Amino acid sequence: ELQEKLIAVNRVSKTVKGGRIFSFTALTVVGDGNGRVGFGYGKAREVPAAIQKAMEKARRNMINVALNNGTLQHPVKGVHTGSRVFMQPASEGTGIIAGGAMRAVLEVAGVHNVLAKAYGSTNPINVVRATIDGLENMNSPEMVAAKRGK
Amino acid sequence: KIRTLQGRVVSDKMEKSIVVAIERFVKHPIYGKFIKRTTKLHVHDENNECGIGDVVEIRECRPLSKTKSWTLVRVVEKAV
Amino acid sequence: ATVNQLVRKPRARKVAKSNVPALEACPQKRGVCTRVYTTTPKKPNSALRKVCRVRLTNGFEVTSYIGGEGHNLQEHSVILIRGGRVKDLPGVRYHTVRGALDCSGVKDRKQARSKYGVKRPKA
Amino acid sequence: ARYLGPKLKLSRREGTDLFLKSGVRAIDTKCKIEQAPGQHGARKPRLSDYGVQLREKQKVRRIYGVLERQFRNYYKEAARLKGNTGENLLALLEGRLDNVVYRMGFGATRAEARQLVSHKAIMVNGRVVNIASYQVSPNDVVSIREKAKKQSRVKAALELAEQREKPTWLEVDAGKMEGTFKRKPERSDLSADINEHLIVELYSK
Amino acid sequence: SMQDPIADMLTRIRNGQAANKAAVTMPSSKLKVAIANVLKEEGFIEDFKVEGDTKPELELTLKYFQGKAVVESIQRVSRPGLRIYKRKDELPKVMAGLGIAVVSTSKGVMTDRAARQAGLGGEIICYVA
RNA sequence: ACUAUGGUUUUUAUU
RNA sequence: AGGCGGCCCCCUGGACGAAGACUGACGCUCAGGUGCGAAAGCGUGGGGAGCAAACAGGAUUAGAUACCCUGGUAGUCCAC
RNA sequence: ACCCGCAGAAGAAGCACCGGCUAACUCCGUGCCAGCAGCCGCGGUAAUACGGAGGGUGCAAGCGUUAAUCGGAAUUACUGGGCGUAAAGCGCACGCAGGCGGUUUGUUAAGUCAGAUGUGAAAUCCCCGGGCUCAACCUGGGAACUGCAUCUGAUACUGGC
RNA sequence: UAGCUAGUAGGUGGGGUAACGGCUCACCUAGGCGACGAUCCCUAGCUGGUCUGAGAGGAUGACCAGCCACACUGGAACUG
Repeated sequence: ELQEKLIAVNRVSKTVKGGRIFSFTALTVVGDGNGRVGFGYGKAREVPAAIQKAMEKARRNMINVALNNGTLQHPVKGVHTGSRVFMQPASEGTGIIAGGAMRAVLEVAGVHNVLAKAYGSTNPINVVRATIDGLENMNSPEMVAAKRGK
Repeated sequence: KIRTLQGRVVSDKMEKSIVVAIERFVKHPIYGKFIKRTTKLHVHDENNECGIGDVVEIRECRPLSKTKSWTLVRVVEKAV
Repeated sequence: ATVNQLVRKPRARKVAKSNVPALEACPQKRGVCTRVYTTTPKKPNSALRKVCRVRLTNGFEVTSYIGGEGHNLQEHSVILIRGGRVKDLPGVRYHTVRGALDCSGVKDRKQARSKYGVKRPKA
Repeated sequence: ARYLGPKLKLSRREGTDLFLKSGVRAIDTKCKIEQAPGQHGARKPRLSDYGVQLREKQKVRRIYGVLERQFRNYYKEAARLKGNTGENLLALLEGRLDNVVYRMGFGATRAEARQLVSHKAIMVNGRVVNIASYQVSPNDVVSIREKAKKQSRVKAALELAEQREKPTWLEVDAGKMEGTFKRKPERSDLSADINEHLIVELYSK
Repeated sequence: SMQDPIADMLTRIRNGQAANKAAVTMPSSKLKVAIANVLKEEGFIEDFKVEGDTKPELELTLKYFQGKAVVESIQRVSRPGLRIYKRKDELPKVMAGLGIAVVSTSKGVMTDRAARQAGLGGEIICYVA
């Protein structure tokens, strides 16, 4: 169907004259509910404005994934500078499992049968960029049936 | 048909006895690579003709002597 | 490790050992008590603290903490000792029990009556 | 184990009616609802977002009168059935004996039905049962002992059950005091206040 | 001199396509030629040729198409220090059906398909996708 | 071709 | 490898190429082992121009224990 | 064991939490003092954190507390960690043995894989006929034990010669 | 815990034992053990099973189906 998720609202130190001033950052995922994923981030002096500046970017660029029979085919890896994410096909509904920097990226793409591990990195804005790599590394069999002989 | 082990002679300094190192090539109890762990055995020999560096085949009885139950059934190859 | 490593020297476990070893894996034991002391307030934490020297049933002699307002503890009282850390004191691992033996209860208590020795002593 | 505390005060914390201890004393007039919970419970929210998913979970527990370790057992016993596990949790809580004895009209409330079960008045397939958590199936015969078939409290609950709108997946006759399931409870005749989205993923932190 | 001839064969193939080269060459062996046979016969390479009698040498002609890379993952799994074996009931799956597996069996270098159609198990030669 | 000695504690996070 | 520099004569390990000829797996890493010293310090003698721990001679300074400044032993050097 | 009946509301409740994380809150006392205990941290007059209240929230013939120990712990890491600054490349060498070893014919068939014959009692995990109301528990039918041993084949790749 | 044995190491004719073996006597021999750890010494019963993870692994062998080994503390074996 159509999922739409907020992953993390975080503080920032923002050290200034007089000590510190109030500031927040937000991370959201929207995409197109099935087959396309899209994300956004934004920063503001109030939470509802940081969430706006995240959501106003969450359709600006979309990443398409090829599926067959409603989902992805094989266990897959994906990386970003300072983050790695690995994914394994498991039980539908009972195999989810994993936080928003992994699970919510697949929820807005129409996948509910895959579990994920970061094995180190936890900062959501840098982990989500490594989940978004694995979706372009996963190969679906239908449109590649002519890439080798016989 | 008898089930028999092979090894290399490491001492022959006894008029009715030899000492043999068995060609035991086995997988480690917790690790996956195959390794040499050659058993050093005391073996009966009443021909007294084979010597150190020879290759031999052995069979099990019966206890034959003190802490010994294995005997020579073939001299497989001579030194060197 | 390579396909040849750990074959000669297998991996050998590191043991951490007990944080409250004087109790010898028991929950609570009797201590006779000999000396009571006071200590300095720890930098920003503005309160003076109270502790005692206690010999146990197994012959170990340890520093026991005294929590709560009011104390009747002295030489050869014979009281009950427990495992309990105080993260505001240096190396304090052992604490005292109010609900047993010679020990007086904590002053002004009326809530959490199962702890603190709120029930009257026998006479 | 059991819960024995006040039952109306549970509505003050939820902000709506749980329909616990039903009677005309708590219907259509003088009901108040919410107003001033506790002594200071109406100052300022707060609550945050974990309180919402906790209070939905506790609403299921308090309606059917089931404890944390048995509610964890129903979350295991429930099946996903290619949809949501919480849906079959609500089907197991509908099929337990004290809720079935309540639906069949032998007692006017889920707690009145539980008192009849533990006080040895109720039978299953011709034998006495005192376990309120007993799971009922199609064609399991629910009936009553003769010295409770006389009891005006049971007759009045069955006489109210014909003056209220009926559960149509089951058959019952007050003239004999006997009933059976004929179908499963259908979600296109039955309704609920419980948000199924907050009971799908439980006990996984 | 050479401590693993097939690690050099697999490196020469895997990196040769990343150097965009038409062909790659090495000392020839009936193991390298049997691996080249199944790679041609399952359509992953274009040709293999041998020249010489006292110094036999192999040349592999790399396969190219409309897309990018014909060989996308070529993983040995079984090595001369630590070998990995498979049995009839559990003959392996590769990238959920995007790839295939190669085994030496008791007869010669073949696909997991040709092995399960004779009832054979054995050592893994490579997983190819 | 220069000076020993003046201890110690602090704030914005909600809609 | 810490190290090796003004310039000779006499011995010497190793790196590298062009064209030919033999061995015929001779490669490659190394448990334990046996080996290679920079400076300081030492054992045994020789030597001592300049310099220089320690130390003395005078200031500087609260002190001077350091900077300043003249001397000077250990050392700097040699065959081992 | 169990059952069939009968007065009489009769004989039967405590204990811990409620600053933030963490759902349940701020008045009276104390005044950086005293007391705290999963962690961040609390308190010098209006303390949701200490001590008490009244009111909630949670467990309930149990409530709170505790010792060792498995999981998470890839936290002695084949599986599955790390080595320029973080904990670690042997200060630098030559080296045997051990490990690895180009390419090929012939052989042995140990290692591997395919197939027989024997066996792993009973209770217990799993499915199920019975018993008891759920179920602990107890029986009756199914069922799992990669191995080892006596045997049979394959020659790909190594080991052996 | 690096060097250690010498009834230790292998034989011949008898003894003993249900049978076996230096278990043992008299005579012949000079061998045996060690990086795959000899020398030397602290703790500890064993299995079916039991707990734990999805596994490797680690914890646990008390529950009762079988075994161990002790019986004031040590010795001997006799009877069977």
